[PDB]
Amino acid sequence: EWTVDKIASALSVLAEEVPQNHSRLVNFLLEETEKRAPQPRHLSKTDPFAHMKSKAIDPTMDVKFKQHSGEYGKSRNSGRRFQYPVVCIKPDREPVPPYRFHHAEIRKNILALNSRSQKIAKRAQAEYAATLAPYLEPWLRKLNIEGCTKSNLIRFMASSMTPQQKSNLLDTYSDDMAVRNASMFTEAWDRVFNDQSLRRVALRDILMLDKNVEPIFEALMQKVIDALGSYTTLGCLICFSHDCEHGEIERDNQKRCFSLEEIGGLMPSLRRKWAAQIEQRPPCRNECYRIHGTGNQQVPPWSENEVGTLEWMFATIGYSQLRPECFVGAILGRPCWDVHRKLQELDLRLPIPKQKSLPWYDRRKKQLMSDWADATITHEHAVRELFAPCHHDGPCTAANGCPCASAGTHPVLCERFCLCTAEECPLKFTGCACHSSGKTCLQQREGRPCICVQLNRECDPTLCKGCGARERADPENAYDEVLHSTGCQNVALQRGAAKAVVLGKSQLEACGYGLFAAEDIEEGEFVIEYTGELISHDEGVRREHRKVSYLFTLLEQEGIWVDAAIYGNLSRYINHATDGNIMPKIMYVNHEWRIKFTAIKDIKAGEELFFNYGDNLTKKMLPGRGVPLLVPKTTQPLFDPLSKVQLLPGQPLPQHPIDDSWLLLKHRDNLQDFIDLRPEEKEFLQEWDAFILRRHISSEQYLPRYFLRFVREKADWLVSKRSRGEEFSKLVATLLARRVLPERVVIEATQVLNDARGRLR
Amino acid sequence: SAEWELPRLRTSFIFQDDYKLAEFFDVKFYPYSPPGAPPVFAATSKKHAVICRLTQTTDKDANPCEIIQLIRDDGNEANCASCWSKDPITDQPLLCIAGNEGNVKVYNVTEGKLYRTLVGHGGGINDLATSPANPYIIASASDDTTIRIWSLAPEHEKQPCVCILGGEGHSYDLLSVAFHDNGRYVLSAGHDQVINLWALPEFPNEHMEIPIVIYYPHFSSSEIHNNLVDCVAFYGDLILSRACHEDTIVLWRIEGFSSDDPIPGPLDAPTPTDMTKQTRSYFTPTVSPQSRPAMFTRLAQFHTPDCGVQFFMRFRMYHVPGKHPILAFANAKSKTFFWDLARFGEYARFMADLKEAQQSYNGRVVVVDQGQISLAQAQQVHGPGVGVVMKPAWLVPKMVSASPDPDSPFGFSRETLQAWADMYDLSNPVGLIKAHRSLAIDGAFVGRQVGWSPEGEWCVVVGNGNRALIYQRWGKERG
Ligand SMILES: Nc1ncnc2c1ncn2[C@@H]1O[C@H](CSCC[C@H](N)C(=O)O)[C@@H](O)[C@H]1O
Ligand SMILES: [Zn+2]
Ligand SMILES: [Zn+2]
Ligand SMILES: [Zn+2]
Ligand SMILES: [Zn+2]
Ligand SMILES: [Zn+2]
Ligand SMILES: [Zn+2]
Ligand SMILES: [Zn+2]
Ligand SMILES: [Zn+2]
Repeated sequence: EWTVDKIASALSVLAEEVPQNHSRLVNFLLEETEKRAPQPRHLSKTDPFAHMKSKAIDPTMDVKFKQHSGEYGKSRNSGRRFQYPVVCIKPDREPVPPYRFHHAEIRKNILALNSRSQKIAKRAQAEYAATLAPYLEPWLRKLNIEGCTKSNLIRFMASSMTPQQKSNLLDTYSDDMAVRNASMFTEAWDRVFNDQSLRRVALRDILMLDKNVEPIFEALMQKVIDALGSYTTLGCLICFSHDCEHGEIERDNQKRCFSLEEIGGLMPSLRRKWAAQIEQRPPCRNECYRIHGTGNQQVPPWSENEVGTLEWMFATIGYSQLRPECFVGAILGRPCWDVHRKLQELDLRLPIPKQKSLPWYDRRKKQLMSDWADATITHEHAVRELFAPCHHDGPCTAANGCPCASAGTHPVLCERFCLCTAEECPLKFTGCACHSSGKTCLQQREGRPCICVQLNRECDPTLCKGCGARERADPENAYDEVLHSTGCQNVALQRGAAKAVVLGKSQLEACGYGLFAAEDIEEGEFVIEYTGELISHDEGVRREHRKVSYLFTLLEQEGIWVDAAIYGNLSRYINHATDGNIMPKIMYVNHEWRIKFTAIKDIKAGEELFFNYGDNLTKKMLPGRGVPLLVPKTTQPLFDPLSKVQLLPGQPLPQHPIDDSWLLLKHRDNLQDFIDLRPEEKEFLQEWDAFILRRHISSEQYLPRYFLRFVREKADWLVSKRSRGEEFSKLVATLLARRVLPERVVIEATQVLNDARGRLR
Repeated sequence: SAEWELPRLRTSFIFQDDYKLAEFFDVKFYPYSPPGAPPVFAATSKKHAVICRLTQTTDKDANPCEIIQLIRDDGNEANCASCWSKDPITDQPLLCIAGNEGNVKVYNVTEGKLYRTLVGHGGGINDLATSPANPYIIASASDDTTIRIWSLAPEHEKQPCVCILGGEGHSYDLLSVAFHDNGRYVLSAGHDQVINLWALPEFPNEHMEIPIVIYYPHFSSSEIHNNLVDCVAFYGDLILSRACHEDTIVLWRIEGFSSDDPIPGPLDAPTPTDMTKQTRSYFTPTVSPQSRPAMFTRLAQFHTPDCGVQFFMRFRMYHVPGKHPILAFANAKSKTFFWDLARFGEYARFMADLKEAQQSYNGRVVVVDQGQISLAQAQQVHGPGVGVVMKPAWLVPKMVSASPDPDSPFGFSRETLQAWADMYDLSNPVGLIKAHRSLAIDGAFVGRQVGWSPEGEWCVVVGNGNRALIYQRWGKERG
């Protein structure tokens, strides 16, 4: 009945629709625009220029006029020259110092990704594929050729893309094509639409962009591992967010997150909690199993996801002293005895080598000794390469291939995310011995030194007890002057809490901007942090090509840099001097490397801030730096960072809180662009991250408080949908496996969702 | 009756050389005069602002142009940008002027004094535009990469910067800023080859300590053109944009964009999450066969031949109620082009009627001009066998069939039809619309800007050598 010639003949007749429709569309869009022309507004009552007569004369300037007439051209006379008085107006203001881009403030360093004849052809072809794509199905119905359906044409195409991708397509599509007229149609489509000379398309190019093609490119524990997969893969060990500023960006913009899958996934961490629980040797208000046993009535039939919830909660709560019955109950909305019976039916079942102490470090007395600075690189950040923390069964030795011990020229102390414990491992960091009725962790008066100060690290809110870092590294106590008068003193970055500073024109000849003190700063006080985009050496090179540079070397050997070109803080304006009044230092801050500025002299309000940029500037191979408030009185003009309004002394100092929603949104969209995640997954991950990124968590010490704020705030939202509570329990399981969530917090989360559901009922 | 009348060269003037390369970079007519008031315009050279008034005359030998003011920027900068504003107290005309040192000088043109200076930009300003919704709102596009929204209202006197369109919108110098008639949407473009659509928030009637910072455009693309974009404008909700080395003004549209829909918030904007993608949009429609729907559509291409490698060359549409839409543009080889957009649809209705009559009457079609006699009268002359189609009088001769031979009584030649399709056919998005009127100039002239009088009877083109060409339609000259 059909042949290539006849389909090709038919397609040429149908293709005439395309220029017909385009003309109807364009004309329609133009007619609509004319009819909808704007009516002129804000017209004056009187002609404002009415009294102004010609300024001509037979400080002045000349104008020669010519008059024309006719179809072609045409000068009438030769022209007529005239003199006109000139009104000289001089501007009453100097422009502000120059810059490029809008300089936006960031609370902490953010992660940046890496940044012609073919371009034109591809674009011409893409635009053409876009216009023809909506005509394929209408044309296929009009033609009504047996077996010529879009699905069969895609089927034909997959029966030349990568071998794997052809199989993924064939998987969901099958080989049910016969009568494979899909051949004769393809041949005819390419003769008509793929003529070489532009704009052109092969049927495959249209098919490849189709919504159903383009995206298609022991036992209990295996279930639980797969179930918690997204949380272990993306959930951050530092800040607890699923799209954050932690992790590595590969040469292609693929990201290796700093997650549980960095620390060998779920199981090593889980096994260790179970072991810890064994060594360790209030009923719910939803028909508790502790009072109602197992029931005797009949329940609705449980779903796969419902048994899954009971499975991952059972596993992650482990050998506890907190029971899954209550929590799962409050998650699903089924009574407590109901899940206790399901658990009885399912019959679910759960699955120190003496090391020689180091002569350079004592973790018991919490101190360094006998030429420790030649035995380690823990404090030497500039020479430190970043590797994943410990995740091995044996001791932390070179012989056992421990990265902490063997990866560097010298060993490094085992940090909090290393799976080894303080008892089994001599390399483990344990914290501060430091305790005083006054100031400690300096910078130290009373007793032995501060091991943290020594190791170029800020104190750990969890490890540094009687410091009291716990309450001083809490951002909620940032402005508690009374609290900070007492011990530690080594939590500046965690506080932040920067000294009042003001932007202005630098005193340095033709330098542009400078940063000025807006408060008296004493010697050794924390001034400000250097924030920016975290970029690689290579990415930095690309930015240096396409006079003024904002790069700062963070981890030299590792090849990490901080670029404050667009994103950073006022510290980007601090100019160079061989002998400045401040100094940068690279600090280890809860598995983050951050730059802090410390005053090395007493600085007075109005005095400009200066520092030494280092090796890589004569105004007294990547080029970059390295190691009741009022507006002050100054010889230099000062400005608001955002508005650039010139400031005047004595005025209340501009102090604008950072709005990071623009940044929160980019993390929302980054998860929205993941194919590997289900929409039910993205709905929750985005909800949790939007919340947890706002709290800028660096230590697990504050997570239980924010977790509880999240339950209390989102309780109605969580109980209003089956997938939301399901996802939340996945998170809670992952966090319990890590030992990040105290039992009591989960017990309290049970009661929050239980009264939520009760109220909504 | 002469709604189809297109402009003709009436006057031309060379202003004294004031930069020693002297050129008029801008021309803008004052838009707040009462209806009937003589039009007043301002031509901005590198150092001066030449305020003219145009008066219709009966004498072909009389001069319609009178320079009612000539201001000189006595700063150390060179200017290229202008827009008109109003004093929010006295309703007196203000002329904003911007240049290479990054400031906006607002002049009290009637009193010959400086109103104020707007400081804040960190580079030279290439373009200025006033909000059609608020005469006190001004947008400035700069080398610093940002757009600054300023308010001349008394409320904002202390801090005039109401908004900064910054963040991740642009990476190089901006050459164009354009406002939507609703005053809520802004188009920006430049050297980075990106056209961005930004949605402005509502500005409080009170003091703003800091501007509202916008970080992401609601639509962003580098795919409409293949070079630096130096002119961008809205035509309703449609976009008109021009790029260097293309010899065209592209008419195109953002899929899913409508100003009838509620304005989206800042957090509704797409963010660059995938570095590969060169087009991103909040407006993108749900229904399409594509997994990644076409986010824009190329509609037509106005052919502006011989522009060369020149940039900072801008067009202008005359878009007013009860008058035809006229697009005017001047190239780099002494030529001024005009398109009467109202011709497209008339030609379109004509061609459809002609194809229909050709099919229904087996080619027996007689065409009669709309300038007498009547459709019913013509049918009465040729009888039932022949079909009659009415032609617009301006459509002069030389899947629609041409006459079999020259002496055939039905249809037109291929030459006639190809001439009409060159100028009026809109069926090909990558076609080339031939100007409806091309007026030559003497001798060498590169056009920088085009401006239309409120009543559309005057069209002023300004450019190199400090030259101004004045074109007029609906003249009163008694020859
Ligand atoms: N001691 C010095 N000598 C010369 N230039 C200096 C300097 N200290 C800082 N700079 C200038 O400041 C740049 C670093 S960025 C510092 C902020 C800058 N003044 C601004 O206006 O944005 C350098 O690339 C250089 O141009
Ligand atoms: Zn993180
Ligand atoms: Zn219970
Ligand atoms: Zn180890
Ligand atoms: Zn370790
Ligand atoms: Zn260890
Ligand atoms: Zn200490
Ligand atoms: Zn400590
Ligand atoms: Zn401490």
